[PDB]
Amino acid sequence: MKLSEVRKQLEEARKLSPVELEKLVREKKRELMELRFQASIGQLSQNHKIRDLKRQIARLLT
Amino acid sequence: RVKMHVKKGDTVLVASGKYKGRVGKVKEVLPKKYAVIVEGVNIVKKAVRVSPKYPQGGFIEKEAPLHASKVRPICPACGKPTRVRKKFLENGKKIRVCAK
Amino acid sequence: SGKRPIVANSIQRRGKAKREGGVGKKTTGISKRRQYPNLQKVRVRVAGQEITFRVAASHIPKVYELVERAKGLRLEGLSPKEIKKELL
Amino acid sequence: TAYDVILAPVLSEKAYAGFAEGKYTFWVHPKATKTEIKNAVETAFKVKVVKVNTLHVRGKKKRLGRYLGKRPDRKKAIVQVAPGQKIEALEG
RNA sequence: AACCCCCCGAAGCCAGGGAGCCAAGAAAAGCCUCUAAGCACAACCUGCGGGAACCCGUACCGCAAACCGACACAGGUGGGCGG
RNA sequence: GCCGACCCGCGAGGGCGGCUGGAGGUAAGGGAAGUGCGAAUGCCGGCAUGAGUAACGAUAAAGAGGGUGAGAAUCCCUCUCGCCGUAAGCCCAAGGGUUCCUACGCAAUGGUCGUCAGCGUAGGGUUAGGCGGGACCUAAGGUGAAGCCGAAAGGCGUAGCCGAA
RNA sequence: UAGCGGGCGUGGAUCCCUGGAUGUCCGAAUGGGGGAACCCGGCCGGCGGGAACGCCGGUCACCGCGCUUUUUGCGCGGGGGGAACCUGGGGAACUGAAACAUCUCAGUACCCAGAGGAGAGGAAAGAGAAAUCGACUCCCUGAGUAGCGGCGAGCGAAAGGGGACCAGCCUAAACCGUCCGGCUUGUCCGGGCGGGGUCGUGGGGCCCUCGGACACCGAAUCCCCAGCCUAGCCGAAGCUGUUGGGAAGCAGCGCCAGAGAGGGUGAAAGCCCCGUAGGCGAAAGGUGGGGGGAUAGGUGAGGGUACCCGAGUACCCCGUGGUUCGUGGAGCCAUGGGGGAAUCUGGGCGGACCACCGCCUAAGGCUAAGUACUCCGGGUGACCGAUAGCGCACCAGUACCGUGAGGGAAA
Ligand SMILES: [Mg+2]
Ligand SMILES: [Mg+2]
Ligand SMILES: [Mg+2]
Ligand SMILES: [Mg+2]
Ligand SMILES: [Mg+2]
Ligand SMILES: [Mg+2]
Ligand SMILES: [Mg+2]
Ligand SMILES: [Mg+2]
Ligand SMILES: [Mg+2]
Ligand SMILES: [Mg+2]
Ligand SMILES: [Mg+2]
Ligand SMILES: [Mg+2]
Ligand SMILES: [Mg+2]
Ligand SMILES: [Mg+2]
Ligand SMILES: [Mg+2]
Ligand SMILES: [Mg+2]
Ligand SMILES: [Mg+2]
Ligand SMILES: [Mg+2]
Ligand SMILES: [Mg+2]
Ligand SMILES: [Mg+2]
Ligand SMILES: [Mg+2]
Ligand SMILES: [Mg+2]
Ligand SMILES: [Mg+2]
Ligand SMILES: [Mg+2]
Ligand SMILES: [Mg+2]
Ligand SMILES: [Mg+2]
Ligand SMILES: [Mg+2]
Ligand SMILES: [Mg+2]
Ligand SMILES: [Mg+2]
Ligand SMILES: [Mg+2]
Ligand SMILES: [Mg+2]
Ligand SMILES: [Mg+2]
Ligand SMILES: [Mg+2]
Ligand SMILES: [Mg+2]
Ligand SMILES: [Mg+2]
Ligand SMILES: [Mg+2]
Ligand SMILES: [Mg+2]
Ligand SMILES: [Mg+2]
Repeated sequence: MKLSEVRKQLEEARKLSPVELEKLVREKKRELMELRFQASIGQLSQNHKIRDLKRQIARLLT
Repeated sequence: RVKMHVKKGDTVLVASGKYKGRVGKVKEVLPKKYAVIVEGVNIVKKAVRVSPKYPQGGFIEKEAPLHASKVRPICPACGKPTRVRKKFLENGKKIRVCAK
Repeated sequence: SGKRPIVANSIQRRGKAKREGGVGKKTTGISKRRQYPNLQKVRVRVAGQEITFRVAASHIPKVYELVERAKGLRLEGLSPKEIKKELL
Repeated sequence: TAYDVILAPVLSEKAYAGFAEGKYTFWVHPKATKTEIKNAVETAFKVKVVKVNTLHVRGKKKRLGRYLGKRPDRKKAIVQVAPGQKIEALEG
């Protein structure tokens, strides 16, 4: 159901839109890196966070 | 698609074989193999476990899957086929001659 | 080649050598043979610049006749090949 | 896009010994100029790099059953941070 | 730790050295110089400073069990060092 | 499918009885064919014979003690011996492309053995402004603006471009 | 595709159908190079301290036609692929003739260029003997006839009749207006555009007369819709005994059927599951004269004038191809070479030629359907059942074999 959630947040991401788009994506991009960064070391990774964060970036980019 | 079939997760009778006539709630339904888990067919697994983690696994005689055709739904009256009636809005399913 | 107002691709056809009398009998000996169109180069002034033509001998006057049509046209400024195109 | 260049920290005693020095190293996107690496890691760790070196690593060939296999290719990258700073994240 | 004398000596170096002979022994850029267009508050030469300086290959075999000969084949394979 | 001394038929065959086997089979009477194999130096696969035979791939060469180990002529170490030394050593190129290194391991690969390996599973390892190649040039040659030619496909071809140990 | 590990779903996911977004590098590959998936740039703008460096987005190949007066630019198109089918340009040999050379194989194989769901052909300068038929394409038949032929081997029509389908059109010229530039300056030559015009009972142009307008014809183009494909939904009728590891077998008593085709369920089921009969369904995308509507275009008479009716063409000769036609008495359709007219008192043809009788209007273009094929989807089978059947039921054009075209398993 998280779809209907984040979606509206994006038209809401229209304070600054293209600007906050890049801003927000750059942030989630960092978080993604921070994720697999800790994921490779093992003792800081669960799983579902990645694919959710990935596809998260996707729709944001859309 | 179309993989859908008879009943889901609820009360169901079994006219299979080794557990004919029996009844129980269907706790699981795997559509891929077209079979459901009830409480009838339960065989003893001797194996300790496939995965080394958790030393003890169990000589458990847990529930074995069962072909989804030998099982039949049920209601106030015992054992009935399945008709369907589009509600005043949605799409519920009535039994042989009664509701749900 | 043969491309020009003529448009005559050279075609091949049989060239049979025969032996006979004509009013007694007749026999043969066959082979293929390519026939080329008699065609000649045709240089001509035409407005500014000069201009040639890899044209056939049949339609030689057709070029000069067309050169006349060209008078009723407006053309100038470096147009070697382009003239040919706009030249019908 | 700039965190996409840095892939993940290389885990080797050879990589670790670099930590003792001012040389942190890690995996990188295959097509990636040492210069763009500089700028990528520079703005990704709040540090200032001085000298970058790079390697290609032909992915070794594994197999399963009667089926041949080929691991993906990767790009090592070793950066020399300015003399007087560190990556607490890489330290770990 | 000594690490200094004497001797032989290259086909290598100074290298475009020289001599002789007849069969008469590459090309283009880097580089030096000359002027055109243009510009001459530029541009270019030199000196010092700061700054910048990428893409690919670097493992290993390599006269051979890793290359060419269906083979861990008495076969084949170019360049340098060879006390 | 395996066996039968039994019954029927001249015969090709059919019928019955036991054993196996685990799921299809198709009377009487008619129809249609990819319709019967012992041979083709027939095609495919399987298994025999020679036969425990010839051969284990350079006549440079081995012996011993210790260790590891389920098990050592063959793996590790020490000692003694022998062989190459314009090579049988060493560096580079081509080609080959992970065979390099390190753990665990021996069914097959190794012409025997194997605890070993160039083998299997896994991890790790190749760092360049100055070495080599490219953001340099040109050679044969390839290419190809213009230009020429050829039924079509295409072929010549100056400048330029590509092209190096 | 289980397992380690971590999640989503009635706030309706996973899946299926439609549209959209992203879409690295190669490849027609197209900024330049190149040993395909690599290497190097110019121009604008952004990023990092960012001038050297690097990255990101946009852009720059060539050829054709119209615009651009010029140069330069702007726009439209082309390029490449496709199993078989289709047209055009080229085009074998084995083999047959029991040899072989003309012939045959065959205009086949192959090469090449082009076309699209088709292609080609097509509204008579036709056929051919009926004072007849009436574009083209395909199926019967005509017919193994007519003929052809070292009259050997062999090759092989057409008219006509019967069917499918049905369709008919635009332009060139005479003549009027117009715009442009050229000159020997004219009442003109030519080019571009518009009007006019399209015929074989010959048609058109110009002038005169008719009253010559309302309707009549009506798309092959356009618009809406039916219907159809691209997901799906509903869907009658059974329960206990009995043998067994397992009922659907055997038994007893019932039921449905516009559904007793087939598949599955532990074995042999109309009534257990999936279905079948019958009947439902589309927001979106694709198709669609099947229906309706609009638009293009099109329609008459008589007399005179004799202006026009498609050129290196008709026609003739030399060389040849096509046709059933191999030089034969050799026409007809096409045409490499040479000569070379005319515009309806014109010109071709009806198998050399002449005459008479008669058919038809060349040298400009377009036209659906009936027809061919099957990469793709579906249905069916006196079709195979793993040495069969596609080479491949299985991660096969793979392993393996070749420098390379290419060859190519087993399972
Ligand atoms: Mg002439
Ligand atoms: Mg490098
Ligand atoms: Mg020497
Ligand atoms: Mg001499
Ligand atoms: Mg000067
Ligand atoms: Mg090295
Ligand atoms: Mg050897
Ligand atoms: Mg050996
Ligand atoms: Mg040698
Ligand atoms: Mg020496
Ligand atoms: Mg013997
Ligand atoms: Mg012996
Ligand atoms: Mg022992
Ligand atoms: Mg072994
Ligand atoms: Mg062995
Ligand atoms: Mg051992
Ligand atoms: Mg040259
Ligand atoms: Mg060339
Ligand atoms: Mg040249
Ligand atoms: Mg060059
Ligand atoms: Mg060089
Ligand atoms: Mg998976
Ligand atoms: Mg202008
Ligand atoms: Mg012959
Ligand atoms: Mg002969
Ligand atoms: Mg023939
Ligand atoms: Mg058509
Ligand atoms: Mg038909
Ligand atoms: Mg016929
Ligand atoms: Mg025939
Ligand atoms: Mg007109
Ligand atoms: Mg009109
Ligand atoms: Mg003839
Ligand atoms: Mg002619
Ligand atoms: Mg006409
Ligand atoms: Mg057509
Ligand atoms: Mg069968
Ligand atoms: Mg090979």
